[PDB]
Amino acid sequence: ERSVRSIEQELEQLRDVTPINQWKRKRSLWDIKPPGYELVTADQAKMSGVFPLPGA
Amino acid sequence: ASHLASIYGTEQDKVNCSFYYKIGACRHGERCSRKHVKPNFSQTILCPNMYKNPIHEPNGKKFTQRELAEQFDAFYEDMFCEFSKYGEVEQLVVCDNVGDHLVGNVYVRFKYEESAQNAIDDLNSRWYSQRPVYAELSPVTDFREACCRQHETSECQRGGLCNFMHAKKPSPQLLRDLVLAQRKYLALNAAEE
RNA sequence: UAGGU
Ligand SMILES: [Zn+2]
Ligand SMILES: [Zn+2]
Repeated sequence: ERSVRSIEQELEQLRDVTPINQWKRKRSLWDIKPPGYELVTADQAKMSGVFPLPGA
Repeated sequence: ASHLASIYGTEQDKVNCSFYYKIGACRHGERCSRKHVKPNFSQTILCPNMYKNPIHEPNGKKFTQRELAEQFDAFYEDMFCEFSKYGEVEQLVVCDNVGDHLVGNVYVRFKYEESAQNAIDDLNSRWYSQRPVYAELSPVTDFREACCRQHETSECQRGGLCNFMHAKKPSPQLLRDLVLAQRKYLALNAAEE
């Protein structure tokens, strides 16, 4: 099979590249909630009406 | 005479909304007189109002052209990396418009339709920058048919209120590093078999 | 209900 041939071929040319799952992300704004909303889920916050989309 | 002519998805299709079919967003929203067919299967997802351009806030115009470039690169990196955990990201587009329907819209086209469905199922319960993220499947397929032409060459006279996508492109260095990083991550999740 | 087939 050439599958393991091309996989190790691609890996070797990308030796000095970091995989995307490893990348150190400084100041990642994901999962950051506003103060006081630690116990509020994202679904409950959207239905509350405090976080409307600009269209509405 | 090689094939029948059609008008579906065009601005002559007076029943379906051409703008929602191509751009995935319409200024009229849910009150539109024309049809917005929301796909049940799609490779592309939509996260509206995800990107808040600092230039549209107080102290926005307190930044240099280099600082603004590094800040948007930080956002595009933060977007691409997180969306990659759901599947192979074919393209990531960030809209710099100011219209209510397109402001800060983040479109993500995955390689498989299952990766797009898994993304919206997980994103709709997550937060980003102290705001809950809205995620949905988008009918957008070819971004060339949704981008503004006069904005690519020179500037568009309609400005930020243009109803076509005014995509903000990241640095080519970051985009290249992201595509190579995803290929390695995908290649590493292949040597296990 | 448009500028974009
Ligand atoms: Zn519409
Ligand atoms: Zn434009």
